[PDB]
Amino acid sequence: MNTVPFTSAPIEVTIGIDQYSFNVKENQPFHGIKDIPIGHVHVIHFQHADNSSMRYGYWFDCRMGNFYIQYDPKDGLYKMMEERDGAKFENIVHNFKERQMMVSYPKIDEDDTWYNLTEFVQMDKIRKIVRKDENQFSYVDSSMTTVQENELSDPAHSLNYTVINFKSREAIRPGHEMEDFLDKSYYLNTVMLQGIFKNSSNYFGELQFAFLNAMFFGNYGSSLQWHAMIELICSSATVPKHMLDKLDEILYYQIKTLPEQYSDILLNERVWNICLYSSFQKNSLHNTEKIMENKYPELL
Amino acid sequence: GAMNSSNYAELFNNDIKLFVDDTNVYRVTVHKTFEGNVATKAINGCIFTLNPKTGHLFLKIIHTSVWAGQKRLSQLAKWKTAEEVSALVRSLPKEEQPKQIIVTRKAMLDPLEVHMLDFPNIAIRPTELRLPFSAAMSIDKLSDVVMKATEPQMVLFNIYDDWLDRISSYTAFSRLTLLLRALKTNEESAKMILLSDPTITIKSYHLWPSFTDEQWITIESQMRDLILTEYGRKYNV
Repeated sequence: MNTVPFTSAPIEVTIGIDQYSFNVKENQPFHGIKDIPIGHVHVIHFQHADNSSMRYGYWFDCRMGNFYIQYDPKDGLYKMMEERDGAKFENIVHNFKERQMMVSYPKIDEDDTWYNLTEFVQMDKIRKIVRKDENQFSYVDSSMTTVQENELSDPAHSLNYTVINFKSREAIRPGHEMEDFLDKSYYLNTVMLQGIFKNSSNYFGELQFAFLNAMFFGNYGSSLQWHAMIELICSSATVPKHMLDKLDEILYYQIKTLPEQYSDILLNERVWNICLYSSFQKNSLHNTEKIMENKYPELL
Repeated sequence: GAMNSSNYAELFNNDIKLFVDDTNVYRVTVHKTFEGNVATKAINGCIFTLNPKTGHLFLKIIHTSVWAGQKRLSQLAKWKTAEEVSALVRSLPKEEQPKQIIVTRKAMLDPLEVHMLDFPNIAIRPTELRLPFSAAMSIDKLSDVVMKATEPQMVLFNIYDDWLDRISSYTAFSRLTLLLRALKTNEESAKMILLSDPTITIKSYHLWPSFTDEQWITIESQMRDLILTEYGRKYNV
């Protein structure tokens, strides 16, 4: 179990950690989150009480260092930093615990939700999508745009997801125009799995990371990427059996975790109706299909 | 963007563009089998690719052999259209290649777009216009060359005959679409109107009779009357 202390909480802010979140009042004595499960990535995120725009936050993994939050009054936001003085850090952590000013990561022991949402997400891959290599954690916010969005401005702040485009030379072999457009198996298995992602776990990991950015920050380009990566699989006639079954599990927990009131912008009607009812894989997503019907029958 | 009546004169500027109509690419008769079931028999078809400014028609004949052993023929027809249009563009010298291709049916967009990925500066556009190019097989010389073909074949025509020696593209295209509109709404009357006078002939190298200017006026009026009549009949107005 690990800890992320906070120097202070100078402005009123809703703090989130993974799928949990806490209201913290202006200069309330709040000084961190403890009992954070080692073994997964995590994301701590913020929404100021004054600006319900720009949700922002930090992806991190405690194994990779000691991290803390500090409010910067010049830039006006909670910043994640690394403490290199390991002694000085257990010092701050133990004093804040003794003084009991820290919330406990509130995991029900029966609950595998966060594991299920993050099964395939690796910090190393996160830091290639969010290139900022002087930090071991990654910043994401509501407004960051993707590399593909930019092509159609500032690259230092871009989400470098893998570009997927169903009407591109990459996706379509010359002479297999009709075949490859109607059956993306080539694009999926050779171009994307064997070519770029190398295996399905990296693929699944970007897919899950894309979803979580969409959910936690309402990052619209992340949502585009999540849907594209689902559509690519559902529009392929030939998909390894192990991927289909895992995909059904991944999507199930993503749909299960979505806030009910957000289904209108986070869920692309066309993609889900094609994947669940028209695609080659209409029948391979029984759990994802059962939970979509019983929870969002309107969208379908 | 989509062509409509607002951006209509754009068809006659100096940017090369082609209309593509695929309505006659896959043509069948529907008959009953010995056991009483229904079956189709394909007949020869054609892609109707037309430059509305110059009148050049690229009539690509689709021979029934292309369907042999194939499934989802109506879907395949769209991809075969796109394949053949792309090949036509590739066959043309650079300076003759269109800057835009306008498909008369939206279902052609994705097939053409995918086939034209090597031509990203060629815009593929839909249209809101209800163009009558399906009636192209009501032009006897076009139906005839299509129906006789024994193999894939491209036949070139000027759909305007020699009109442009005397009238503008705009006017030429409006005459063509009026004629084809009439032939579509009531072929028999339309054809009657075009030929009632045995003394006005079709030159061997033309598709339509060699009407004088005054005779084109009377003709154009007779087609307009045909089309309006058929509307009242259709709707009881």
